[PDB]
Amino acid sequence: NDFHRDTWAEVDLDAIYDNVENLRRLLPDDTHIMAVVKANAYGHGDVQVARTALEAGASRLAVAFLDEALALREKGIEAPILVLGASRPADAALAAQQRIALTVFRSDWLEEASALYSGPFPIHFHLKMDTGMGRLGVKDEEETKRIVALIERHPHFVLEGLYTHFATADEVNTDYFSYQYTRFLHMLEWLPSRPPLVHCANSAASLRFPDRTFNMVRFGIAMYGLAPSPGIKPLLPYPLKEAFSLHSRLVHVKKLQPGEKVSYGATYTAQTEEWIGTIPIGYADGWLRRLQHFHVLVDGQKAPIVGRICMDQCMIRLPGPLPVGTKVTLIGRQGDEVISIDDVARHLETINYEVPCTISYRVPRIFFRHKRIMEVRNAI
Amino acid sequence: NDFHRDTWAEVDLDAIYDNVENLRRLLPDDTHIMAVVKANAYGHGDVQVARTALEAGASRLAVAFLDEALALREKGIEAPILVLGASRPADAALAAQQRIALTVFRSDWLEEASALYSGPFPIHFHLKMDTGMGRLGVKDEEETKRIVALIERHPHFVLEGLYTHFATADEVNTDYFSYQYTRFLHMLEWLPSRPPLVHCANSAASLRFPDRTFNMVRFGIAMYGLAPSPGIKPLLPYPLKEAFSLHSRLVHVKKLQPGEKVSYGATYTAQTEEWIGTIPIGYADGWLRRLQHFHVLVDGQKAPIVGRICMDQCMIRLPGPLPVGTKVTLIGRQGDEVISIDDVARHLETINYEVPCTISYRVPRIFFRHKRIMEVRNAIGA
Repeated sequence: NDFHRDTWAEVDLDAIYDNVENLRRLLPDDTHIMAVVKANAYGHGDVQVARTALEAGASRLAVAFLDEALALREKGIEAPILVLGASRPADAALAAQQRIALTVFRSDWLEEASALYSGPFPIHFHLKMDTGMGRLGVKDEEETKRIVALIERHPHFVLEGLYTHFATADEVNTDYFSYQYTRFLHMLEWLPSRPPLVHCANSAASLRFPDRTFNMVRFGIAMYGLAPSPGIKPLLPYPLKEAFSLHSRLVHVKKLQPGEKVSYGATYTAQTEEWIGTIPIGYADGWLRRLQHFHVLVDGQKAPIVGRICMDQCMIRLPGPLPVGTKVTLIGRQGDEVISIDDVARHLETINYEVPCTISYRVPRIFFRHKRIMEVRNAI
Repeated sequence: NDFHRDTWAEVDLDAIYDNVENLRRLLPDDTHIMAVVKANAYGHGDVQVARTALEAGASRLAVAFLDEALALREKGIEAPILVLGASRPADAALAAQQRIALTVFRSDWLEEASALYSGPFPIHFHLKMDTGMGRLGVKDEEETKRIVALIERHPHFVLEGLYTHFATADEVNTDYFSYQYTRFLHMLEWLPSRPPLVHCANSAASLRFPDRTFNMVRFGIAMYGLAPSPGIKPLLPYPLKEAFSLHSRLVHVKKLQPGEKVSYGATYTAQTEEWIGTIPIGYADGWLRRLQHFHVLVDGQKAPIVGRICMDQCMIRLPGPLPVGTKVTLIGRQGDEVISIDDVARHLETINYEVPCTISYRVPRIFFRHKRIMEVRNAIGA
């Protein structure tokens, strides 16, 4: 595809391939990698990342809810897909026909799915167990047994796996982590027979403790080259390559005189003879209003966003009079300088996870693999 | 169309018809309404709002950049569309074939476009004037006259319009509004002749000074029923009807015992026996992490979000054991209680404009017209 505005994101699939193949090296031959590709693969592109990760050593994929999995299937992915979240009992027949595995955590769910679905496809279920996260999961013994029993009893229901999720695996202090690991090991005994896929680890516990991950790792944020926390960074076994960058170009350049105002509410006043540039990105692109005092890169230099950020545009104070068409990097490298996603997150007072997720549908993704432009994805 | 997670946004298109029709009543009949549906009609659905607005009295449409205008053509809109922002000179040809008017503000763009285009279709240009916003637009007489000449010389370039935009039209104090209006009046005398469409007003300027709008208004945020700012809410001529609401359903319910922790970084700890509900909506849905100390409505009552927000789900403290499948309203009414976009905006410390825009592609839109469902639009749909 192609696009008709000079704002785009670039996704480096070679960086995603290396982050996966290095864990494939660091893990046991027995142990599968489930690449987590929810939320349009954290804002990087679901198909493009799912494909790259399966080439690199992942055998399975994971999504957040059923529409994200049906979308991967429609685009030609035929690899296994687990929905990590919840679904409707009434949609278990769709999941089955499309070979999507479902998370289960409540007995009344199954009771209901059983009435509604008679066959002929099998449906593979993963039992989530709540250890100390408080989000989804079974917590008591007789609720586990009732699920196992409702699955055992139905001809087309299969328990392929079971799992938990750690609240504090990114935290230096492993004390809630070892409470959750112990609680899990104990809950695994409520089950007759240990199922074929037992998994517990997100990117953090799988790069910190790769042996105490059983036979499947779910690998998320670190695939994208982003650390789980600041605290976990000098504890990780290999370097992560960063996959996402964001670029734009100057579309107007003007010399402002003193006392001249810029943007909504006229909250910026020019004090000297300043060159101001307009770039075609704003908050509907996910470049949120709170980035008003932040530095982008223009011609190797940091340059401040001056005045309020608009829906589709914002302004920067230029080093001097640059030509229209000059590339501005908002996330990425411009020679000598770098802005990382971690930098953007610092200013928005979030975690890195939130940032590529918020760069919207409006922003094209240009994909690079084997150091060459592979593909353009423009959503509108 | 269909969706398979119990999180959806509803857009009431009757509200959008009323907000636009009320403006057609308010404005002089010789003054046209340009409805601006940029950013997927401010997160509400571009072609659905565009079709409704053109029914209530709008005649033109405005968008931010060319892909948004071309996407409206593909979905069957034949009305005039103006691209308010910048475009590539190379694309002048496509814009002209698809009858999209363009904003122009620099002569080097036109120098470059004369060279790449030579009919047969006309390209309608709207010259942008910077009178005090500092974004796009001419600021000089030599450059205004150069653009006009380069337009006059090519047989296929047409100046259909002329505009400016206000930085503080939504402030109670009109002092900067007045400098900018007076500066537009002076800047208009730099042109040999007046083109057919002179426009300046946004929602705030047109709701406040209907008589000072010349012959076209560019109506945005007030179409969706959101006030331009809270300062001018008492100054507004007719009531505005909010079109957007956001909803979810409980997918998990459980009681905690005293001392158990909830979510990432295990921030929250229950202190009595409490019922915790999980909803399938998180920050990749635009329900951003900073809303962690906010609340949602469950069964007519306010209930807090408990712990950190996750990518695709968050937890809330419930009043007691509620059923799984209970509707939760994040933005909208439940009984006597209401949560508005201005509430969310205040907690997020932003303007209301930024909130529907950030509710992402992931969240389905269900459209209502004549109090019944008209269509579902799931962007990651089949």
